[PDB]
Amino acid sequence: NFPNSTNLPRNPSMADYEARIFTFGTWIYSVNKEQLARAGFYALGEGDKVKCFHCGGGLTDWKPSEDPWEQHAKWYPGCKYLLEQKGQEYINNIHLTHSLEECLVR
Ligand SMILES: C[C@H]([NH3+])C(=O)Nc1cccc(N)n1
Ligand SMILES: [Zn+2]
Repeated sequence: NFPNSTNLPRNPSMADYEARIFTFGTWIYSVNKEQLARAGFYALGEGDKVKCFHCGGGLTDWKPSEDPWEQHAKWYPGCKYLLEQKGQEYINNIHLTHSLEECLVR
């Protein structure tokens, strides 16, 4: 499934922060649910799997140190919600950062 790069959300029923929050229920996982919901994510109810309401990009297997906005930018860099909320520049920073990580341990 291709990532949505238009300015229109793939899932408008999940456009509201409050709607996204409800999807998690009791959350046992390593990354905080309010932080996930703030970065556009809602829970699928499949382990720690979340999906962005806008781009539809899915993410599983979250580690405790990992930041929702950073992962959002890393895997779904065409997301227009990400662009609106964080700005190109934050986005490029993240990309430069992860590319330089994926070079200094090699
Ligand atoms: C959040 C985790 N570190 C991660 O990168 N997860 C990921 C990446 C790409 C696809 C899917 N499903 N999950
Ligand atoms: Zn997105």
